[PDB]
Amino acid sequence: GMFQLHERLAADTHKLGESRLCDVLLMNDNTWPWVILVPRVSGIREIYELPNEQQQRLLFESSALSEGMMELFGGDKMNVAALGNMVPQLHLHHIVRYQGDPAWPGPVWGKQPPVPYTEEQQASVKAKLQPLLEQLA
Amino acid sequence: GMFQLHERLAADTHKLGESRLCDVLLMNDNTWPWVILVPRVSGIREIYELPNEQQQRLLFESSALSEGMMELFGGDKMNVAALGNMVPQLHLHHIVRYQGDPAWPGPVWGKQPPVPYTEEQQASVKAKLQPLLEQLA
Ligand SMILES: [Ca+2]
Ligand SMILES: [Ca+2]
Ligand SMILES: [Ca+2]
Repeated sequence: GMFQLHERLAADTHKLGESRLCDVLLMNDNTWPWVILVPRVSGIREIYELPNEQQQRLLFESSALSEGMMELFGGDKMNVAALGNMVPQLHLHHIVRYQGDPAWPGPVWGKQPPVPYTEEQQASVKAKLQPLLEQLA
Repeated sequence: GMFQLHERLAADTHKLGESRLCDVLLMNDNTWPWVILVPRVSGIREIYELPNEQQQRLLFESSALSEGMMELFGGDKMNVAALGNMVPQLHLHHIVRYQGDPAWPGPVWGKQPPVPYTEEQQASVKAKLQPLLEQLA
């Protein structure tokens, strides 16, 4: 069917760009570098519900994004997850972690309130990510 | 090099068996149905560090495991993640969620100390998972 980004994902993110398969979204919490891939395929709840070739494309994009974010943000560890307990539209979290970050070594989700990006922080991180995003096209 | 299961993973789990690529581990917490895939390749921290063909095999196994667990445990939603902030050996979590389960709708990690399976509970869940384990060969 006709893919439409879920309203909660739209509300919680800024759009960074588009890969071949996915919308590339910045989670609007500047506490951690946090990018979401949303495959533009209607009605998908789980990775396994994608056709095999689209699973493999998502993997290619996710692995390329993760490795690139690690270098770009000088991270200590990646966290990658598909959760979706309250948003049924499949989306894949990519979060750069640091031994010095506020949640370490636990998970980030629900640790503390989000801090929205300022205009200049949003533009800076979008710009920083464009080379990597172009790799995903 | 010579793969060796990380001591913390060994301590926290019961080994169900092996897939083509991985150790298939039961997380030793009966609070949620939770199985961990550990690729049997030394020195890997992140999915993207595997050779592409092992990344694709891990994906296949993860998707087969997840879809199978959903039907076997009558789940509402899967949660799949590679975190590894404490344990550097790549391992991929697969947790069956139900509406209203413990910690719902948040993620499970760090929300309760584990409750070990008793001998009899371990035998039950092992028997329940055996067909699906075999599908990962
Ligand atoms: Ca938005
Ligand atoms: Ca292919
Ligand atoms: Ca063990």
